[PDB]
Amino acid sequence: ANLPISKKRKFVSDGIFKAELNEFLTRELAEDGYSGVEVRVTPSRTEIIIMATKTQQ
Amino acid sequence: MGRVRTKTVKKAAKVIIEKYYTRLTLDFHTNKRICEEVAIIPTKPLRNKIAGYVTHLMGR
Amino acid sequence: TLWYSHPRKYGQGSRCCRACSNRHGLIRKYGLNICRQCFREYANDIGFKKLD
Amino acid sequence: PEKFQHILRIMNTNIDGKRKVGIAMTAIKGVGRRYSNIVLKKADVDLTKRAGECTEEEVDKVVTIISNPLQYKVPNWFLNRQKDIIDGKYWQLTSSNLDSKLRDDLERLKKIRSHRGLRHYWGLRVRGQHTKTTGR
Amino acid sequence: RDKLNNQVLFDKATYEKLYKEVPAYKLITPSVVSERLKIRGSLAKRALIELREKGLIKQVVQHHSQVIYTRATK
Amino acid sequence: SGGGHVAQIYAIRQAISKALVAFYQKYVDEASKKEIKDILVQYDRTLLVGDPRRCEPKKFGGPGARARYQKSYR
Amino acid sequence: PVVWARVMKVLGRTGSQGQCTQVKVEFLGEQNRQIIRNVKGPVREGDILTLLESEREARRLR
Amino acid sequence: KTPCGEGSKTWDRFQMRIHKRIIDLHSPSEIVKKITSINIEPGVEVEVTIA
Amino acid sequence: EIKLFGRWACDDISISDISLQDYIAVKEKFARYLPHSAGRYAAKRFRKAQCPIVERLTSGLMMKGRSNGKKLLACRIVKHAFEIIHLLTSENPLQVTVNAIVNSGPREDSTRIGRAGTVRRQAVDVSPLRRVNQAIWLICTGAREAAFRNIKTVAECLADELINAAKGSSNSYAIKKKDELERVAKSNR
RNA sequence: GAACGAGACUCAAAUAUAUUAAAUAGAUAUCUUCAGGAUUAUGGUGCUGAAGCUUAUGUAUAUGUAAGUGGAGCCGUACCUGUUGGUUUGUCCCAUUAUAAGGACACUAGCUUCUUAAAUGGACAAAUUGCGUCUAGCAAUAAUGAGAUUGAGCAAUAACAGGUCUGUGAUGCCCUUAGAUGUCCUGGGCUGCACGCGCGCUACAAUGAAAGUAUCAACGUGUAUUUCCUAGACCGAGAGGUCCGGGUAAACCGCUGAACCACUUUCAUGCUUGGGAUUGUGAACUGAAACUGUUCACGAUGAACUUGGAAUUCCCAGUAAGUGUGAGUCAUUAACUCGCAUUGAUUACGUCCCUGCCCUUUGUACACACCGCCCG
Repeated sequence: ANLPISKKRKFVSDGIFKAELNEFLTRELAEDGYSGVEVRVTPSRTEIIIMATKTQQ
Repeated sequence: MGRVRTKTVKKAAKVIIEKYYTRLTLDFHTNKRICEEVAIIPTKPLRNKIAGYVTHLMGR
Repeated sequence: TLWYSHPRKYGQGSRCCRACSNRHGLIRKYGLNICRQCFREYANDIGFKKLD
Repeated sequence: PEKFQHILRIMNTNIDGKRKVGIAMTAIKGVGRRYSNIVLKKADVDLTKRAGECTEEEVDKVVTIISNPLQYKVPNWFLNRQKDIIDGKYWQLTSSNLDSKLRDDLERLKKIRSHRGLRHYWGLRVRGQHTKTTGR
Repeated sequence: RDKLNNQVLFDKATYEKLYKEVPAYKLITPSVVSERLKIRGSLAKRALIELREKGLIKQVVQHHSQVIYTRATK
Repeated sequence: SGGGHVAQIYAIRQAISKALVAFYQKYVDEASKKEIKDILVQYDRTLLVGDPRRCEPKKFGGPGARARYQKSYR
Repeated sequence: PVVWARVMKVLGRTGSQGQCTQVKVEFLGEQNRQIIRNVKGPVREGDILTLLESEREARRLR
Repeated sequence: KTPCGEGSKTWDRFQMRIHKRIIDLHSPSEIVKKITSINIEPGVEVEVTIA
Repeated sequence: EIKLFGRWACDDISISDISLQDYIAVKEKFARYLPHSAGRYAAKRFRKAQCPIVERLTSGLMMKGRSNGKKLLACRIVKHAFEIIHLLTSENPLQVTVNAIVNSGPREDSTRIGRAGTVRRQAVDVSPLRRVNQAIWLICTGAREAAFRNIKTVAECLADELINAAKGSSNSYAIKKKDELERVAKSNR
C-alpha cells in the first residue's frame, strides 16, 4: 500500500490480514491439523510461522 | 453489610494461629504488609481483605 | 456493454461484503465490508477484547 | 394614547386593528407573519405603533404595493407566487385571487390527469408519505 | 370568564385616571394591571415608562418579562 | 475550560478556596491554618472536596443512562 | 388539639406498607400513662410532635 | 448481538486500545538503527523519523 | 455577619410552636445568600432534616417537563418574588413561610389504608418532617394553577399566597386541600 | 481436600501526580506597539495657530493637512493591565546554514500542578453505660478523596420443539435451472389505505414565546484508482457556486469558545407571532436519471391540540427529566438506535398488598405437568 493512512486503520487493514488468513490456513491445509500462527512484520519483509502436528506437510 | 468477613477468608485466618501466631501484632497496617511474602497473591487487591481481618481476629 | 446496467457507485448494492457477500447487513466504520454477524466471532482474533 | 380608530379595513377583509402591527397586519390572507414587517418598514411606517393609529394616510402606501411588489424593491424570490409560469408574471395573490386560480391550477392537473391532482381529488394527507396508517 | 373586550389601545383619556393610582397602590406590575380594566400588556409596557418620577412611586428593578413597582410611602 | 456555564461557576468559586489551603501554608501565616475552615466547617460551601459525581454511561436498550423504554404490552 | 407528643421507638412499616411506622408516644405532664399511636411518617428519636387525639391507642403493634 | 435479530434486544462492545509512547532525540544519523531488530516482537512497529 | 440574604436579614426570626420547635437547623447556624448547593441531598434517609425550609421550595418549582432542570431560573423568580413580600406589609419571607407551613401543612391526619377493602383507616399523626415535605409542595401546586392560563404570572402568584396561607381560608389555592383531607380523615376515623 | 456457579478477578472512573515526563496542553518568569488612569508617580508644556478639519491634490488613491480653520494641544516616563514572538537542556556564545553539546553564567535565566496513568500509593472502623449470654453493646454519624468511583463485562447445572436454512462456500433431504427460483435485463413494489394496534417525535405556551445580546462542552469522527474532516477569500436572500490552504491527525478544523439556561427588547396569556399538520409556486443539491415524494431553504397557508378516558410504563442521585453533539447504516435523507456532555429536582431509604421469583413444611386423583385433570 502506497497510501499514508493512519493508525486507526493500519492496525485493522493489515490487522484483519491475520483473521482472513486464520481460516484460509484451516481450509487449504486441513490435512495436517493446523494449530496456530505467529506473524511478525519486520522491516523490508514479513514472516509468519505456522504450528501444527503434521509439519513435514 | 456483611457483619462478618464473608467469603473464604480462612486461607490466612487459620494459618496464623500456629504458623504465624507471632510475627504480627494488633496493628492493622503492619499485617497489611506482612501478607505479601507469606503467600504469592497473584492479583494483589485481595490482599487487604486477607489482611484487614486481624483487627477482628486478634481482638477475638 | 449494452444492457449491462446499474453503475453501482451510489448506494451499497453492490459494493458490499468482500468477506461473506451479505448485502443488507454491512458494517463500514473502519472500511471492512465483512458481514457484521460474522464479525461477532471474528473479533477474536482482531484485537477487540471486550474490556467492558 | 388610543382614541382614534379601533378598527381598519382594506381589500377583501376587515383588519381587526387591536394588536400591534408587528403581529397584527399579517391577518390579511396572503401575507406571512414576517412578510408584514418586510413590507411595513418599506412602507415607511413605525412598526412599534399599534394598529389604533396607522389609518388611511399610512394605509395609502401599503395597498398598491401589494399589487406592485416588483416595482417596490422587493426581489421576486422573497415573494409568494413567482414562477407561475403561465403569463410569466411573478405575482403575489392575496385573499381573493389566492383561491381564484387555486382550482384553475389543479384544473390542469385534471386535464393532464397527473396523480398529484388526483390525490387532491381523492383526499389524503398533502404529500406522498405512507398511507398505511395516515390515511385520514 | 375574563374574555376582556379590548383593543390594544393607548388611551390617555384614562391617563388623567392614571393618577387615580398610587394611593393606595402597593404592588403595581403589568400583571396586576388587571386591577384596572381595559387590560393591556404591550402598550402597558409603555403605560408605566413615565411612572418613574422618583416621587409618589418606587420600583425595584426592570427585567425582561418582570416589572415591579410600588409607592414610596411614608 | 470545559463543562457548561455553571460548571465553571461552581469551579471558579472552588479556585481561591483551593489556593488559600495551597498558598498560606508556606510563608504567610499559621493562624491561616485553622480559621481557614472554621468558617468552612460551619459551611464547607462544598469548597474542599474533589466531587466524585460524573455523567454515568448510557446502557443499551433505552434512551436513559439508567432508564430503558418499555410498556411493550407487559 | 396541640397536645404534646414525644417519641420512644420507631417500628416496622405496618399498615401494609403505607410506611405507617408506629410509635409509643411519651407526653410531658406524666411519664407512665403514655401509650401507643400508629403514625405515618419517618421518625427519629426526639421528634417532639403535637397530636390532636390522645384517646386513640391503635392496639395492633407489630 | 444476535444474528437474524428477532428477540430480546441486546448489544455487545469491542474495545481495542492503541497505546503509544514518545521519546525524543537530537543525534547523528545511523546510531539508532544499530538497535534495529532489538527488541522486536509482534504487536509493535516502531517508527523513527530522521527528517 | 452572613445575614442579609439579598436585602434584609436571615436572623430576627424564630417562632416557638409549642413544642413544635426542635425542627431543623434552618439558617441561624446555616447562614446563606443563595440556596445553590450542588448535588448531594439524597444519600441517607435523613439528610434534608439538617437542611433548611428555604432550600427546597427554590428547587420545588421544577415540574411539568419543560420547567424542570431549571434551578437558577427558578431562584431568579423566587428572589424577585421575595420583594413582593416586602411590598405586602413589608415582612421578610422567613416568618412568612415558617408562619405559613405551621398552617400550610395538613395537620396530623391523612387517609391511607387503601391496600385493604376500604381506605378509611387513617394516620394517627403525620410526622412533621413529612408535614413540610409536602407543605412546600401544596403551595407549588397553587402557584401553577394561579399562573396557568391568563390570571397573573409566576413571579407574583406564589408570593401572593405565602402570607395568605399564614392562616386559614382565603380560597382553594392550597388552603383548601389542606383542610379538605383533614376533615375527611376524622370523618373516617 | 469436594468442585463449578456466586465471590475472587477484569474495565471505566473517583483517587496520592511522591516518582518518569514532554510535537501537544500549560501554569511561571522574561521579552513583544507609555499598554490612558497627567482621577498611584513624573516632564518638555496649553490658549502664543498646535492636534483636528478646509482647498488643489500629487500612480488620467500616499491623501500628509503647513495655508483656510481651530482655541489648546502636541510631546516625555511608569509600578499595574494589554501584546506580536522567543525563553521544554537555559543568558552569551563555541560550533553550526541555524539549533544542541564546549565554556562562563543563571551557576537552572519557564517547571511538573494541571494535559498526559507509566508504575506504585489508599478503610481497617481499637473504643459504643446493658456479666446480648468468658461468642454480633454494627448509637463510633465519627474517621475520612474515599464507609464501593461504583456503574459495568464474564457468567454454572438444566433445558425449550424460543429465533435464524432469507449471516455464509454450517448444512441433511427436498425442489427446480436449456422453460432459471438462480443470474436478475428494466420498471414497479416492500411507501398501495374506509380501519385496529405498537414504540416515538413535535406541541398543546406567558417559568413561556419572539429578534438580538452575553458564553461554556464532552464522546469522538476525520480523503487517498482519493470524493473525508475542514481553514481562509470570493460570489450568493438562502439553498448553494468559483479559486486556493491545512489535517492521516494531541499537530488542521479545534481554547471542538456546543444548547436550554444569562440579559435586553418585541408579543399580553387572542386557538394569537402558542402550534406547523396541510398546501400552491419558484429557487437548489446529490444520484446518468427524484413522482402517494431523495432531501434543503424562500414567501404563502396556519389543521388538530387549551395537558389527554379506561387503563398502563420508567426510575432512589449527577439518577429521573430538560437540552444538545458524536457515531451507525450514508451518493443524498434520521423523528431511529449505540455513545457523550450539559442543566439537574421531587420522594422513599421500605414492605410483601399487588405482580413475579426463591426457600422449606404441606395436600394432590396433576406428570404434553392447573392453558391440568375432569363430572353429570
